[PDB]
Amino acid sequence: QPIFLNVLEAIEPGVVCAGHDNNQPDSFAALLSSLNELGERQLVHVVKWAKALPGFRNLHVDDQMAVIQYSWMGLMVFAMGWRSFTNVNSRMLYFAPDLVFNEYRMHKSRMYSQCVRMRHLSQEFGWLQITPQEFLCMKALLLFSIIPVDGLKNQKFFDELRMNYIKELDRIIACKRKNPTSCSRRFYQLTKLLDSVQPIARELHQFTFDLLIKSHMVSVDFPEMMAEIISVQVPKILSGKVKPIYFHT
Ligand SMILES: N[C@@H](Cc1cc(I)c(Oc2ccc(O)c(I)c2)c(I)c1)C(=O)O
Ligand SMILES: C[C@]12CCC(=O)C[C@@H]1CC[C@@H]1[C@@H]2CC[C@]2(C)[C@@H](O)CC[C@@H]12
Repeated sequence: QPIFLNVLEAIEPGVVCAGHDNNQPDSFAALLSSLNELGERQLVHVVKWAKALPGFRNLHVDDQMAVIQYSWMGLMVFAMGWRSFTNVNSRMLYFAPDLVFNEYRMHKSRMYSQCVRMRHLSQEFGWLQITPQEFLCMKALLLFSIIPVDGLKNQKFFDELRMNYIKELDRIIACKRKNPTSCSRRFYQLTKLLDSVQPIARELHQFTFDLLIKSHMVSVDFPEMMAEIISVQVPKILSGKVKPIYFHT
């Protein structure tokens, strides 16, 4: 495989447990608290993963933290969808080996509709027969799919880096598409899939935001990093100061 592909497959984070006590009844407080703890843990891996991405360190240090704090949601949801597809054939949401959501939990989580959309996204991997290489390249591009309206500290470098990752995706598609009427069609399908992630991410952004505000009333715990990011970064997205980068209108 090319060097780019070797790197993506090599830095891909391993299994991460949520530390949820399945010995406890499925309550809203317990379920969401574990989801937050999982988010905190995953965030650590995302940071290491990102800094290990080709050219990422070329971005200004401040922009490195910015893009991560804005796209972590989309990145995790996309990865979760892939796990769910690969582990339980998208039958359930495989957040973590110790935190698998079934119908009952989807309802109990008080975000059934959102879970439904994530399951659909999960199924898309199967319907479109997404390859492991395509998944990796798409997930990397998600790290560069949401920035502030006023641009980053160094938009030049970000725009160049994003472009290079979009090109890498093309090669992965053109490195097997022997059919002349499937190559271009494939890029269309993948870009559409990538876009369908943002709408889902925004719904979770609004949901987690509201949950944090009334977290003390519903007995839901938010880790240090999660609480800080959801109250400082997320609001910028919900207020329209930070918007996702769509391929299609
Ligand atoms: N295509 C290559 C890997 C390859 C991947 C990427 I993302 C590239 O983007 C940049 C641009 C400016 C930089 O400072 C850095 I660091 C990286 C380049 I240049 C090459 C391979 O497969 O070996
Ligand atoms: C990103 C996580 C945790 C990591 C993952 O696999 C995807 C999943 C999507 C729902 C998120 C959850 C983290 C905690 C959140 C943000 C809850 O507060 C509400 C929505 C939850």
